[PDB]
Amino acid sequence: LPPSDFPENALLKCIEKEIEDEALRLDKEECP
Amino acid sequence: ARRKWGQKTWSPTATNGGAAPANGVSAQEALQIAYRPMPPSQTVEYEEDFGHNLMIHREYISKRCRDRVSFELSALSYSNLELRRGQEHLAGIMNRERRGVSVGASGAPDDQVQMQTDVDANSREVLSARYLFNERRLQFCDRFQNFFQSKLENSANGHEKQHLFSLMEACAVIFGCETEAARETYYRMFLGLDSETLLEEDEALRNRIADAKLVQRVLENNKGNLPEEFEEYAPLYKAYITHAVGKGPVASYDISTLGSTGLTAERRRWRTLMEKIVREDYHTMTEVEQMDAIVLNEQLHTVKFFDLKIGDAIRDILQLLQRETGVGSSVNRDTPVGISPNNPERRV
Amino acid sequence: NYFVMTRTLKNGVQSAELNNRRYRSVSRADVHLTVFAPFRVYDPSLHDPTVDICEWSSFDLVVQKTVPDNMVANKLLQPLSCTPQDGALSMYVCLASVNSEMRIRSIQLLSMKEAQALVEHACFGNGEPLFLELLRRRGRRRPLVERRFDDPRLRYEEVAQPQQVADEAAVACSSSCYGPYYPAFEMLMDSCGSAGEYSRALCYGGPYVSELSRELCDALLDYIKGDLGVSDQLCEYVCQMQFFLEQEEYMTWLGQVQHVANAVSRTA
Amino acid sequence: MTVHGTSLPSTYRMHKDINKAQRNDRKLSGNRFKVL
Amino acid sequence: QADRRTRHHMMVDGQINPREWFNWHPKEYQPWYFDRHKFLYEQRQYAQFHHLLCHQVYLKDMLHLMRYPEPYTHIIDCRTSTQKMHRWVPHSLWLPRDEVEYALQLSADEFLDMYGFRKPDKSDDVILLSHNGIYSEQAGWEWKKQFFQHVYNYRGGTNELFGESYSDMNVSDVLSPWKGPFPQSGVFVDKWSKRKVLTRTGPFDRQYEMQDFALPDLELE
Amino acid sequence: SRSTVFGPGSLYSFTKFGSFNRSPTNCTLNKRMKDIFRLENQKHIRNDFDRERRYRMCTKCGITTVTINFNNVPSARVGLWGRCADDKDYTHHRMVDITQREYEVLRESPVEKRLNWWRYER
Amino acid sequence: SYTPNLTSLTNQVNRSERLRKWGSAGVPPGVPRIPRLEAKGIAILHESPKVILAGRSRCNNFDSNQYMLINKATKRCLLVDASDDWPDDWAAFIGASDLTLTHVFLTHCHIDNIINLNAFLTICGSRQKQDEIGVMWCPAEECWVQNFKRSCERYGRFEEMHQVLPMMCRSLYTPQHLVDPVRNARHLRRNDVLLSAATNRATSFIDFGNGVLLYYIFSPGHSPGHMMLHIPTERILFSGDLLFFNKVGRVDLPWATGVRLAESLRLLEALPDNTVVVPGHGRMTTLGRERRENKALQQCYQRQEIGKQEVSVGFNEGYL
Amino acid sequence: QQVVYRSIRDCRERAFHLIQELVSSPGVA
Amino acid sequence: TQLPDPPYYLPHSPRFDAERCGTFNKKWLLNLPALKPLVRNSTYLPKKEELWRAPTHEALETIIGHLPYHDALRYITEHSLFLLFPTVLRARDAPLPHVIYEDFMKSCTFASLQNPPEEQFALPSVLLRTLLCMAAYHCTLDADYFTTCQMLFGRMEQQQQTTPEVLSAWVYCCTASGRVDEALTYAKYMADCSAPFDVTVFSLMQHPSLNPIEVEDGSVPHSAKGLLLQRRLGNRLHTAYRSDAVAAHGMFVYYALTLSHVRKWEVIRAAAALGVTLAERTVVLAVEVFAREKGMRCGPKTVKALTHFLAQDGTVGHLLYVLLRARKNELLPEFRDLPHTTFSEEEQELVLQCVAQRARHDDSFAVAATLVSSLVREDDPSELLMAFARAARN
Amino acid sequence: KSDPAVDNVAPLRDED
Amino acid sequence: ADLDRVEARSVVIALNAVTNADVYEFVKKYLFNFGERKVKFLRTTYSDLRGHGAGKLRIPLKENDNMYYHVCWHSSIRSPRQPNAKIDDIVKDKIEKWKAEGLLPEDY
Amino acid sequence: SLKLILEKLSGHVGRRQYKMLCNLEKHYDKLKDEGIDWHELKWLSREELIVLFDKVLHLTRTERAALLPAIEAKVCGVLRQTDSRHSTVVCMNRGNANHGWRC
Ligand SMILES: [Zn+2]
Ligand SMILES: [Zn+2]
Ligand SMILES: [Zn+2]
Ligand SMILES: [Zn+2]
Repeated sequence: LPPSDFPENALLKCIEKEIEDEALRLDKEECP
Repeated sequence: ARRKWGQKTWSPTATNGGAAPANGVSAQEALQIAYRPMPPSQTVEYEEDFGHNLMIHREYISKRCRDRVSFELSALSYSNLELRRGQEHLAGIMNRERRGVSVGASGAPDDQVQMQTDVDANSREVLSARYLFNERRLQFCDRFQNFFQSKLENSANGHEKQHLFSLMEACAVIFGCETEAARETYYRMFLGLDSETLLEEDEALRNRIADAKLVQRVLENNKGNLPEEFEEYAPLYKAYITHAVGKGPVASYDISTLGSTGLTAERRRWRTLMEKIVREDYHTMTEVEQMDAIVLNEQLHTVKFFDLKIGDAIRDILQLLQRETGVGSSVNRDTPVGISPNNPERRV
Repeated sequence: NYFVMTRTLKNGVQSAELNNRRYRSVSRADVHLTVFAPFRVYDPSLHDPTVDICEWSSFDLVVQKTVPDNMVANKLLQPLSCTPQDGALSMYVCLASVNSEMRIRSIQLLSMKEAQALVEHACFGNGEPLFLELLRRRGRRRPLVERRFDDPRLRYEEVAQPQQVADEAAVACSSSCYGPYYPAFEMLMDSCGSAGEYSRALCYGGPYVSELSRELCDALLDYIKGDLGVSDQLCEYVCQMQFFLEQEEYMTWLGQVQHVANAVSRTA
Repeated sequence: MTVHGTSLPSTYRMHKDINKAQRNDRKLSGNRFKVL
Repeated sequence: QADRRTRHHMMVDGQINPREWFNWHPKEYQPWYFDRHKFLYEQRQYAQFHHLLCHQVYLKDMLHLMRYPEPYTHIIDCRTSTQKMHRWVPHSLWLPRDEVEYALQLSADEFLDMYGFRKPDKSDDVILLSHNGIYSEQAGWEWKKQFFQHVYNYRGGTNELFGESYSDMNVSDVLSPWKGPFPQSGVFVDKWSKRKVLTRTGPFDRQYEMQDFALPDLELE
Repeated sequence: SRSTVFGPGSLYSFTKFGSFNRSPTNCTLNKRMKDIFRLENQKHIRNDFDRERRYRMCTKCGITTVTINFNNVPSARVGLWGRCADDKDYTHHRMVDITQREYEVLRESPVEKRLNWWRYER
Repeated sequence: SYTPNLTSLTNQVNRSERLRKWGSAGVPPGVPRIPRLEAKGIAILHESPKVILAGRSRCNNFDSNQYMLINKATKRCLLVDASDDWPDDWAAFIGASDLTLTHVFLTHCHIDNIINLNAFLTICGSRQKQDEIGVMWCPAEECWVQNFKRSCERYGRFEEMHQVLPMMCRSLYTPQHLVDPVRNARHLRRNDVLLSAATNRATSFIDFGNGVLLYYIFSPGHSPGHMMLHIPTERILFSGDLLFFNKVGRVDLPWATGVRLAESLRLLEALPDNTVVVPGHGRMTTLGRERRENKALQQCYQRQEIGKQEVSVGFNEGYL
Repeated sequence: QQVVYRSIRDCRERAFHLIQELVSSPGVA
Repeated sequence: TQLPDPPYYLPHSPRFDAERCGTFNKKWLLNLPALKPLVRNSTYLPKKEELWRAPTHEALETIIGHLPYHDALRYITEHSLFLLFPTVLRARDAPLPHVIYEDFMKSCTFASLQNPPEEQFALPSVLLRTLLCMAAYHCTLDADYFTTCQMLFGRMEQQQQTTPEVLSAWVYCCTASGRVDEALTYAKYMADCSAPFDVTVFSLMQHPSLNPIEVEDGSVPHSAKGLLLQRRLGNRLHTAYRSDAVAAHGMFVYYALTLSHVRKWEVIRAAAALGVTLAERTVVLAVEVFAREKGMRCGPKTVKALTHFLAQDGTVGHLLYVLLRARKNELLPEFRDLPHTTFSEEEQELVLQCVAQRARHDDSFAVAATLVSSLVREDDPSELLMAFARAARN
Repeated sequence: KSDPAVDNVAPLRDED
Repeated sequence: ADLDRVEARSVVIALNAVTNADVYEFVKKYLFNFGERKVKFLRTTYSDLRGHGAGKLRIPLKENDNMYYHVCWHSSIRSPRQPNAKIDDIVKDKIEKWKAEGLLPEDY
Repeated sequence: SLKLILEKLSGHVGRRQYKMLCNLEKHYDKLKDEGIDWHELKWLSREELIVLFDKVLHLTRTERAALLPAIEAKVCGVLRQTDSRHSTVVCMNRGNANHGWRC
């Protein structure tokens, strides 16, 4: 993500940060 | 991650002084605190190297504020005019801060003088508008007066008067100081005779002199007659010459630079006169300095009554709203209401 | 009871007001904005005095994206799901003005799939029995003469540009990969009425924003105010325009009292 | 009446009227359940 | 009309939270006397310009200068709109109020070329007229801004001589109830004082006083 | 109170807390600590090239400054703690632009070695 | 109270409220000095093998308290909130017990704490003549030391008006004076401690000597900088103005936040019940008694349970 | 605008009238 | 003594002498030593007893004006003296006027006397006019100041009242930055809202000097006749025209007097493209400046704009000269690189329909009707010029 | 265009 | 003449007989010529001469309440506290617009 | 008690101090010389209120619309105790017919 064409480096890097920490946490269950 | 109200996640400690080590923090730990992970799309980084040591400066302003944030809180200067004016506006705030702590609190005990004020509620008469001096400054005041009472009682505004009183009172505050940083602070409240204010008009005059020879070079080379002190007119002639030849759309009309040469010559003569009294070398005074000492005493007599006249103006409004309503009373008038007092048909 | 305003950012969000101001004298898909603003503004300190709110005004924002034929760099590296050809993804950000301060109520992401799911397989084998019934009663409104309180710089440039951009997505979505589900999607995107608010309530509605991370809340506020251009200057303007057009509709209400009462006495 | 310009019966009446809104306006009915 | 509610965010404090943050504190303001009945420039907010108020010429003095005028008492009409003037006060010269600040900067010849009559000297009597005496009072301050020693004002000039019922139509600018003021929109001050400055004790149609400091009166109890 | 509304000593007056040392009277340090505290030697802008860099030099106090991303956020507050030649404010700098390569050869030299480099050379 | 500007003099209710509170006088009578009559002696409150707590109750007409921690091994004494109307018994007590006064702890800089602070350093500093006494305080109280002269005008303490505070003097954290080369009793105070608001259980303490540590806790809400003292080895908590017997501090004074005071009451719920809390006013209590029979703590947790995000607790009638 | 009709022939007339307006509006390239 | 003159390319005519007001005078440079003793005497303070016996209005102005900027705001905020806002506007260290407006609103929110907030936070319209005119004068010296004035006007619109005084100053703010399109489009919005253009800023728009704080103070004793003339013709032009015609006349004189001749013809380029009916004065004024420059700084669409305005209201000789100058500049070897003036099919019939409508009533347009058609369709035989000279001589 | 109830210049004008 | 020292029962009788409209506005500006001590005594005498002390006069007063309410207003004032053509074209242009918009329809 | 309820129905209401436009305090003096009390006003039926509102009080349609929330609730006119000697607090609880509309 280069900042020249993509000015939303504050949001796009923040949301992909929160995709993985909701995945690497072990409190969640993949089974219903 | 997402947080829940009332449920918090407990986390282990790093066991390094807590979150903030009160005993101290080293260089490489504070290096990471220096270059804090701010979003660089809205973060300006800046450093300056001054010989041995260097200073880092990092500022970040968020995107969700610039439509509602103040112009003073986020001093963003989108022009070169706002850069030069915004730096000068923020310089005067900082310079009064680092000078204002030298004479009030957090200052030397010999650099703190106080004023007493008592204003009458009825007659609006100022009583006891004195300064609160120590015993060293009061030994300077009678040393000033006993010399000047020895010279002005043989000839010539009454007997019990203080000769050049607002000049020696302004010099007694400067004489009793012990730090040079608080000495220039008292020079600034006394008509702005401090060395930082005098050096700015010396630079403004020498740039007007260097511009006066620039207009003298242009007008002599074009033709190949002038007023007396051309450097006062030199910002007004340069503004028209740059407007005439095409580089510049606006010519100047501001005549505040008129008389500026003899003004800053008088300001530097006022400055050298007052430090001549601080060293108590007033036993010999030339006729040029004595005519300067008379006009400086009346100029220093009205600058200490700036605060007392504003309070006097408010006290006039207080007695104005307490007046009797209407056009007046029948017992307290010498003139009829519907007639002018100088009217020829006054008495019907 | 409402007024809509549109905004089109060509060549992405980098053509916004905050990204264009710089210091002098020293491609992507276009973004289409649409702010629905009804006259719904009330004070919740009367019903409950424990709430320290003087003014609460709700207004909706629909942001859609459209790929132009001028971008060359990122043609088919990934299939773009924001296009009306591919899913027609749009973000419905319901906003609120809480004492002249913009607060997000919900962030919804709706596509043609969510309109297709609610109409065909929202239940086990059928759709929702109420969402199918609300689509069975959809009578059109009579044409009301709109008034043009636009920006003065774009007041005389082009007039029918929001009408052109409204049918630009309308012919693109009805002729899309999702063909018969666009009447279910227009009522899903219907911001004026109770059938559109119930249909958007059948979708997810987004997470609780105060339950989100604080890094997410500041980045979402930096995106809407800073990048998208929907700022507090607009958020203060919406409550002003809700107040001015309430005054404009009160005079038309006073003209209709006079028009009715004069028509009765001339016949009686 | 000379120094202050008011009297103590007139002082108590104007004191009760300068803050009438923040004194008592509601009954504060209802029940508050524990959320934690 | 019809009692438009206001868009300002002033609010009285609740019945649950304690009173806090007493470096700003609203209280009700009631002055001694009423001043709404008086002339506009002798009210409370114009009390600092009391010595700038021109001397009053009355009706019977105006009828005396109508019959027996003096060669250097210049009656000057300060009415601005030409549509609202219908009759001519005698021995008067037209100098509109919007042009007084530029008229008195002219020379002796340029005043004749721009107004058609000679510029009065700084020592003669000048008498100003208006509809209610408001435009003549604002012109009287501009006539006293320049060094004119004798500046006079007839309050209610046209409306009493000609018996008309007109006004100078000063708008006296008050914000429309959609214009939200400064302290709601801004981060100029911290959040505790922002909530406490916007607090008012009572209805918001009356006047209030903001205290910059307060100490608890421990001596009552 | 009402006395601390407008600066100096106001709410958002960031210069009322104090000033920096700006003196060689303490912490005589080496070239080692200056290099690890460079702006250019940090990781977060070493891989960043979209922001513009301006290398300037004072003609009076003799400092070498570098400011990056100034056109995006042109704050007038930056450099306010500069303290030019003899305890003056940062309005007495009168900076002149220098290039990238001649900034590196002037950064290691002392303050007097920068000044005669400008007057008698280049 | 505040500066009499133009609108405060032209207000009728300012002349009316001064008639209701003080009768026909209109001027509030100040808080005077306790005379040599009706004054009690210094009591020994606690004796422990590590330290000794000696105190005096109702030493001001603000009904404030004066305490002192006496270390048995180092013979070093420390005053907490040094405000006594007679700091002459305290100088004779440390002189007759072979003690050395090194620092003075201050929880907050109201007029109930620093009214006789210059008298404390002068009288106890004169006795050590036949190293000076330090002041330990928090820089958030800078706004209250500027208005120390304003507080003395309202409460009638005219003799302590024209006195520069010793914490206002140039310390090691300040730039120094550049005196003429041709006096450091007031020019430089090397013994001065500025406490930080980042208070933890790890490193935010004062080594009193012989292994007792005085953990200072930043707990605002009644004041901008409010530093409690907690001695975990002796179960002693100098709450200052935060917690008293069956009541908490005021919030109706400037720079006092009700929601900051509720967060200050929540940061003492990890301490045991036998921790004898020693307030700045009134009688001492235990922390377990205030968790059971204090309505201010009961309202603080009841609003927290029902879902109040900004819980605001605080008194408007009580101690300064 | 949306107009409701009662027949097939008037819908054939209007759609022929609608195409008369769309070709008189500017012919494509 | 011989100083050069800036090339305004303005007509020397007795009609347009009011537009000549605003030119800098070499007469004023000669009387500068005559005013040198007058400036020197005013730099000294009066005595203490004369200041003490001064009236309450005079002593407030002369001390607060000598006070620093922030200390003067402290006395205003404490005693609630809101009428001393023009005294602090002229301070010796007063910042840019976008800072002074927020400091004006900061003083009334922390003011000691609190009115109802619809009357408390409402600044007078002369203050908002003076604050923008200080900002517009700063836009003349640096055009990049407009971005902060856009943020300033974005807050003054939402906090103060939208008056024709504050909108006319904002047109002057957009004009001085070089924005030719949106300045005329804001003026057309005032004409559609029936808002009159302010004659005070109209005299200040045609004066690209004289920073308006020292104009109301009276620091320039001369040029007040020039200030009165522009206010009176602004009163004249509003009687028969709208507000966009008055503002477009002021933008033509401003760009002529700032030596920015490129943006001067963009005003006529924008006025025809927007639909603004120009006044008859600025049409004849545009002909004479085109005669002064001989069509040097002109484009193909600018001469298409002038011929459109002269067809609806204009003389035949002014229309014949601008078409003769455009075609002869095409024949010059200097302008052979630049493209020629081309009239499209719809606009050429429109200007011929208007010149035929004038020719049915007028005799001067009927004999020169085919000569107008010969000039726009590019086919100009010289025998039409030969018969024109033959009918003139006979 | 106004018809006033009272007038002070008019009785002085009629006798003159 | 000494306006504050006229008999107070004489002034409140001469002010009670003011019923014409143009001379009633003369009384409103003439009432400011009295003193503040006099104008609060004119209220108390006029209230008693029409109230309980009506027998002091030889003939009773006539009820002039519009003079009574103005004197009670004027005494409370002196005491301390304890463009029709251009507007009519605006409204006619709006009704012209609403008939074009269809908000004011014709007969059905 | 009839005096205070008509005072609260005419004063400012709420945290925003919304002024009640209709003044119901002008109908207080014509209510008490009839001899009808606030407790007697709750005993009036629907038939007796229309006679009182049209003939006696001459209440308008907007003044009757603001007084009807006080009558439909049957608010008891009992002066509650306060911290002061002069109490302006009435019990705003709804009355029951078993206890004479006294709540
Ligand atoms: Zn420098
Ligand atoms: Zn306290
Ligand atoms: Zn205490
Ligand atoms: Zn009850």
